Amino acid sequence: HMVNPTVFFDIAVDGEPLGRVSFELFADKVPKTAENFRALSTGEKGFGYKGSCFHRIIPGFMCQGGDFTRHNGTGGKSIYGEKFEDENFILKHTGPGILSMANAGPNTNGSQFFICTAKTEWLDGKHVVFGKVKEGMNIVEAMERFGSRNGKTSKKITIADCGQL
Ligand SMILES: CC(C)[C@@H]1NC(=O)C(C)(C)/C=C/c2ccc3ccc(nc3c2)[C@@H](C)OC(=O)[C@@H]2CCCN(N2)C(=O)[C@H](C)NC1=O
Repeated sequence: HMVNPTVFFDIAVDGEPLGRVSFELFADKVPKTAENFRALSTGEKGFGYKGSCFHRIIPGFMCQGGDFTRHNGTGGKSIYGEKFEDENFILKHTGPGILSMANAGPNTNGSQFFICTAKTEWLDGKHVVFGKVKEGMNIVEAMERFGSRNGKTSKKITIADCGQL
């Protein structure tokens, strides 16, 4: 029987450790999308999230990260190539803690993702939901205090380490 994978991020604020966020990846519903995020979290293909930052944090909305090639929301790449398709839209943006793919149009998933800090139901059917925060929502809430209305962060919020549990 297959078990959904768990990954973790160790978060830092201007280099100072803050805490750990862990995620369940819904490989039972979106295996291709879950596998991309899993592999980028372990770095096992030779690239991935370690060291990257959350470039946009809007309190009461979401935290966005995963751009390890341009560091500002314009880049990133998947383990399948620069982009891959929307796998399905079975899962919805139901509340805080949902983990979903960022994109720039249909079938443009890369490595960027966001963590909801509110219900974002208007994104249902256009961003692929593929996981949820398991432990550490308190750490996501602490990250949120470094965001702003326009999303610029007041301190640099990084993934100091990440991997699979
Ligand atoms: C994946 C990456 C390559 C894409 N980048 C772009 O398309 C380019 C590079 C053109 C920048 C877009 C951009 C910039 C600032 C900004 C500022 C504020 C907003 N949206 C913003 C969107 C605000 C309304 O919505 C968000 O914050 C949403 C939330 C869900 C994740 N999410 N953001 C995306 O998936 C956006 C839609 N896509 C990208 O970030």
